[PDB]
Amino acid sequence: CTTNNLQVTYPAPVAADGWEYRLISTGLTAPRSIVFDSTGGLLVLDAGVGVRRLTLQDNGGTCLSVTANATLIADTALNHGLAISADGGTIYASTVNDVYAYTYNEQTNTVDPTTRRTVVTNMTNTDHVTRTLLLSSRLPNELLVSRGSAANEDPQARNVTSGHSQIRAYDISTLAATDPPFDFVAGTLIGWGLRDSVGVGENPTNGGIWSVENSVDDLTREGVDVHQDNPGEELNFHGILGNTANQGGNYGYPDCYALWSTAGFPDLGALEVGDQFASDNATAGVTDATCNTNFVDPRLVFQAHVSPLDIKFNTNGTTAYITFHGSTDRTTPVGYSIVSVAFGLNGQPTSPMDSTTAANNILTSPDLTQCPDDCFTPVGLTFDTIGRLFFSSDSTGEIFVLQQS
Ligand SMILES: *[C@@H]1O[C@H](CO)[C@@H](O)[C@H](O)[C@H]1NC(C)=O
Ligand SMILES: *[C@@H]1O[C@H](CO)[C@@H](O)[C@H](O)[C@H]1NC(C)=O
Ligand SMILES: [Ca+2]
Ligand SMILES: [Ca+2]
Repeated sequence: CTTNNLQVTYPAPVAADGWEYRLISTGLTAPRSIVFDSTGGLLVLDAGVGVRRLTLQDNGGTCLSVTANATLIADTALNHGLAISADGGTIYASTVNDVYAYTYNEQTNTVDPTTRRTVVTNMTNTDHVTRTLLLSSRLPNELLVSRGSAANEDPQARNVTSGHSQIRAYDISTLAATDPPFDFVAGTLIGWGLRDSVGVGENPTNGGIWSVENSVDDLTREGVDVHQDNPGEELNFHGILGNTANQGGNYGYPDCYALWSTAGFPDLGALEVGDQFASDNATAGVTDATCNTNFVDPRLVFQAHVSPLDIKFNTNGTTAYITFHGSTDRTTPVGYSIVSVAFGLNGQPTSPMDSTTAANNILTSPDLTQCPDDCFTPVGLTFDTIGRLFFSSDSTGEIFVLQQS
């Protein structure tokens, strides 16, 4: 079954009925985004090291072993994002300021450092420093890049030209060898008002673009501290690449936040779960009505502070898997899990926007009071060619495989 028998060092994750998993790699520095190359190797963005390639021996199901590891790219500035071209010959990886493209030699499984070129630049800011990369499947030359806020409440997120808290799309086919990288704000605007939407994914049913949001910390409502269960994390819809419908809007940060818990909420009015409301620190003139009329509400909301970091859809588009990295801004911890959300034939969640039960648990921490110290912190997801799910846990240095049994 496996060459080595890696065991977790904390109360082990609990698999929902029908699911099984196995720990397949340990001792990584800080694994973030992951993706398979064309030769069946697993590329890992190990933050603070670079891009590592894990050689896997596959005996079927969860019976996988790492037999070797190689550092393809050594660059301590790479901190999260990673993508590979459809043809398998170009690796993309980002620092806080730039998105780099490297030529990957699939024959030798090596990257010549001198082939590196910058494709997007000027992304640097403090606080939220990850630059998530997604290459479209439907439009394989379209690269999306996510960029969060410079503070918990960043005023410059009100200025679209600042580049803060937004998702941009770049046609990489239009980029000559001679010409320089795009400026971050030169890309197509997928959305702004997105505090730190680290997770971005493409639904194969119709090509819909989806993002998951890490919402504001230490929320007050009419001065009252309501942060324990507000605001909700969010699933945001950005329409479809190569069209403008439902795309480019302002998702509300930092003037509007989405409602998770209605109990004890000051001035609830006619607000429902999922509706956005004005922040106590909203710019002068913004009210709850402004949030309803001028800003884009989330398609779904999730328990406050779960901190989602990735969203990946299955081949069918019937299910999206999301990593909940775990709370730091709540008294009892929440998250520390992998959940699924069901999607219908029109490419939308089957749950309504006021659902509090749309996230279905797949892998959960047995005892949330032990998190984060004794729990996994899921970050990146990726599917192999046969539908098995692989995910990283950055805090624990692990890679796991997950499948139905
Ligand atoms: C990056 O930003 C600087 C300062 O605004 C700008 O002058 C420079 O041209 C930008 N780089 C690119 C390639 O746009
Ligand atoms: C609003 O700003 C105040 C003062 O900076 C802060 O204490 C409070 O947490 C903020 N409320 C939010 C983020 O909802
Ligand atoms: Ca948060
Ligand atoms: Ca929002």
